[PDB]
Amino acid sequence: HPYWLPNFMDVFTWSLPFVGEKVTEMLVNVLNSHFDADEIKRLGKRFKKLDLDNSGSLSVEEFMSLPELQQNPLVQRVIDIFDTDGNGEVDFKEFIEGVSQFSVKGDKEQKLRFAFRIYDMDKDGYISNGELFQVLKMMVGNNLKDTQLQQIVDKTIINADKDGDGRISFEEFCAVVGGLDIHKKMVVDV
Amino acid sequence: GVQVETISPGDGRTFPKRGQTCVVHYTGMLEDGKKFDSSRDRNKPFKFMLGKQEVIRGWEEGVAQMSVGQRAKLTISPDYAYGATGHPGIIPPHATLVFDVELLKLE
Ligand SMILES: CC[C@@H]1/C=C(\C)C[C@H](C)C[C@H](OC)[C@H]2O[C@@](O)(C(=O)C(=O)N3CCCC[C@H]3C(=O)O[C@H](/C(C)=C/[C@@H]3CC[C@@H](O)[C@H](OC)C3)[C@H](C)[C@@H](O)CC1=O)[C@H](C)C[C@@H]2OC
Ligand SMILES: [Ca+2]
Ligand SMILES: [Ca+2]
Ligand SMILES: [Ca+2]
Ligand SMILES: [Ca+2]
Repeated sequence: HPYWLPNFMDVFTWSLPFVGEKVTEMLVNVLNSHFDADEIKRLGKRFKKLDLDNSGSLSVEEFMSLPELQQNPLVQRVIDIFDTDGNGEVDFKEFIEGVSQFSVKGDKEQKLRFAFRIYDMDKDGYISNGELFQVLKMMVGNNLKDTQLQQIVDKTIINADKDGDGRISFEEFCAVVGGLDIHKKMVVDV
Repeated sequence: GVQVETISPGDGRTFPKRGQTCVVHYTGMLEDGKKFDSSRDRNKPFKFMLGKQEVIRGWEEGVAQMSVGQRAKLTISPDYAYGATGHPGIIPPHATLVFDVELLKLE
């Protein structure tokens, strides 16, 4: 008998509260555009304190130096999304533009665009089956069987794939997610 | 908060500490007893590390009071569970939860 999520839930509605919680936790811990002069100046101080090797770019090793991020399964995705030019590390401009997506007085649509970018690994604008499984696997780990996780991934995409190309576009993702108001959870003080 | 009630006792000495990983089987029910989730139905035990903010506060405070082999009923108030918001599509707001948890192993 195939596995169903509680209340026959789709994997987006199911994992989004954890996504919004763990991304907010990461940034709040990193901090311990839409910014004004003082808010950018505050972020420049907290950036240089985590540079460690003074290379001018936050790397994966420096991000995992904080003990609060060691067991956060969404660290690498946030680093990958911040890495706009895709060089493996995070510059200060990428740091400012990455934190700006979570500032209050930010747009709702851009906060859903970040939530979409959590699952869209290759950043082509479409969530593929392998992408959705792999990102959910980082959060689920061993707590589900791969067969169970694969089954709910299949049903979610099949029900959400409106145009029938096997992938989930941002418009299809917004049709499943829109009523969740996940943007209200993605807020960090600067 | 969380009320721990023993169903079956385990070895009294080995209690999970911060940093350890608790391997459990659980069945989650609403206060009226209606089941909403069960790791036994999945044939996959649930695992989490204590002190790393991975579970609700009722599980953090409740499972810590448990020991290896013990099976207990955990009655959790909303403030220690999902509060006045609930969990979207599963847990209603202000919902008191009852968890039948058994601590299988620590690793
Ligand atoms: C990819 C998302 C990820 C899911 C898993 C890795 C699979 C895992 C088996 C969860 C079940 O998935 C089938 C399922 O189990 C429940 O049914 C349950 O019985 C419970 O309550 N559990 C169950 C575990 C014991 C404690 C308690 C609990 O803490 O769960 C946490 C939880 C939901 C925390 C929320 C997250 C956002 C935040 O706002 C809120 O703040 C109060 C707390 C889970 C483990 C997250 O750490 C990880 C995921 O979410 C709850 C109802 C929903 C939950 O599904 C999501
Ligand atoms: Ca560096
Ligand atoms: Ca970069
Ligand atoms: Ca993609
Ligand atoms: Ca599609």
